[PDB]
Amino acid sequence: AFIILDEVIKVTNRRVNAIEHVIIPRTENTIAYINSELDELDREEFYRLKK
Amino acid sequence: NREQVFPTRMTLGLMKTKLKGANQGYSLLKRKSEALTKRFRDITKRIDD
Amino acid sequence: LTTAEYLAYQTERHVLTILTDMSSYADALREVSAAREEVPGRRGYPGYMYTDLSTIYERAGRVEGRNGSITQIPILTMPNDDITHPIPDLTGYITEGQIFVDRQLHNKGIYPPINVLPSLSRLMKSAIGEGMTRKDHGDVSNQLYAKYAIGKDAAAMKAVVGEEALSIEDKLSLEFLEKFEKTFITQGAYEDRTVFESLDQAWSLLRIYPKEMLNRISPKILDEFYD
Amino acid sequence: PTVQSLSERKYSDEELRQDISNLKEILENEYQELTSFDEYVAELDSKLLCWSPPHVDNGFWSDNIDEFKKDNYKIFRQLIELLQAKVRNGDVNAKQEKIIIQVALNDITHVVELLPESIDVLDKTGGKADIMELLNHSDSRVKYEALKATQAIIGYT
Amino acid sequence: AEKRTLIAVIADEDTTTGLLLAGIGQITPETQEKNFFVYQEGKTTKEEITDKFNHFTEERDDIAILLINQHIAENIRARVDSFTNAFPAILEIPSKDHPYDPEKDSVLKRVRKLF
Repeated sequence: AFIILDEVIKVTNRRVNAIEHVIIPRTENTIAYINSELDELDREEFYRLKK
Repeated sequence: NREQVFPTRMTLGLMKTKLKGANQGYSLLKRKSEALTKRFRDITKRIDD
Repeated sequence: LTTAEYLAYQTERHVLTILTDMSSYADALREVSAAREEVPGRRGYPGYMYTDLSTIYERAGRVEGRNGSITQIPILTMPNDDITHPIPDLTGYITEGQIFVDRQLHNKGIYPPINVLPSLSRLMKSAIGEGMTRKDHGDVSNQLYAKYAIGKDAAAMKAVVGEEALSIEDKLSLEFLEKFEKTFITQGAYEDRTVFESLDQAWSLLRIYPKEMLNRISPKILDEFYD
Repeated sequence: PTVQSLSERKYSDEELRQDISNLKEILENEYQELTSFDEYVAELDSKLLCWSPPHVDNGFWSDNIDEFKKDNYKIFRQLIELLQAKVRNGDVNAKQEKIIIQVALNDITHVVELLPESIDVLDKTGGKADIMELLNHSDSRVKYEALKATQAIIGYT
Repeated sequence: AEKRTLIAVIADEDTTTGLLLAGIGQITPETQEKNFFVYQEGKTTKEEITDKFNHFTEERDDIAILLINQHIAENIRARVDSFTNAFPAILEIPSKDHPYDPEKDSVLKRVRKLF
């Protein structure tokens, strides 16, 4: 049970490795690019409205 | 990183919620790793003993 | 606003201002701004909205040489349950502190759903203490808030490893959170309880934990309050 | 002693014996609280101890001395269950837990000192090993109480 | 795991006799196979030891614990270290004329590292 407790602990650590610089950064980049695309589209529409 | 060309605004909410939630899940997995490490340590000293 | 202004500078009396459904007043201000047939700004709102709110929330304050003071506490609905809303973003940097509403606490069949995390006031420094409110106010407020927060952290941790792994501060925060949520949070529909009732109920509910279980308490306070 | 001997005695009538057990229980109900031994029972059940002269006062120790072991040292088992549970799991020494486990160490120490037959359990409950493992702690007070209990197990060999 | 209720043993004469005396030994009547085998350092070949190890560890779904003499375990320390599965649990124990070396136990060695 100790051995398995180590292996599973490693699994948890692996998740921590994926939830650190991987998932978090991916979500950050996705949110940023989506924010830029949406704000730019709104800027274009606002330009059409201004015209 | 990962970029999606076509986005609405709801997708931003789903990604943001999934991000915060995966963050909380990361915290849970971290504390769980701490406790499991302590337990496995005690079980290790007990194993040598 | 002029009505509150007349009872302060002239009539010289204590006044309190309350605005309801500021979101409808924002949409109304949107139609009124569109009445000038101007191209609207981001998300259909005037760019002068900062000044529009700046001529509104600036009607509150204390006047030098005048006994009568006017205080204002507006209310606004955040769009689509989002804090990114132009209304929330406008009143955010302008007004001092913000009182939010937790949709979880309202949908759980409980009393007033103000999230303890989000609840804050900038004048809280001048509204408490001996001679103002009570000497048991600030410290016990921070202690109860910390109890609710750590109680939530323990709520998530116990939702992970179970209740068999509950630690000292963890279980203490569990009881403190359950209590603060089902009691401290519970006020009433028309019910108004005195500040003394608040300090007493606070010390009594926080009494569930030991004397050393609260690191948010001062020694002088603990010796002159707990009884 | 009269209620104890009468409860240990026999009776032909059902009403006499039933009223005997009821009266003995009624006496033992408020007799245990004088000197409240139930006061510590609340701390054990709530698993939270404090600063009180419960194990410090010899009189209080003599009052609950007879209630220390009922069935297979039930009260003693309930006494060691808290420290053992504060050992195998959790076992984070800061503030509360430390002074509580230390108080439990001194109390269980006064108990083993009082009850010579209370040693046989500590070895089979894993309490000898947890007490010996309590020799090295973060706090000098916890280590002092734990070393006191170590010398206590060392008191009779 | 749930099927694992029997104990297999590979150890010297004294150990085998003691363990079998305790009542841990069992012979499957249908398969005519046994859960105990007396071992000799000089006579038993390494290939048979590795064979028995692999068979008891992977070929059987009913093995819960495998007992092994330290002296015997040293001969197949490679295969022992190679075993990383939680089941069967690995416990190195001493034998006659061969006291228990902590560092000799492959699993316990693994645990020792990173301590």
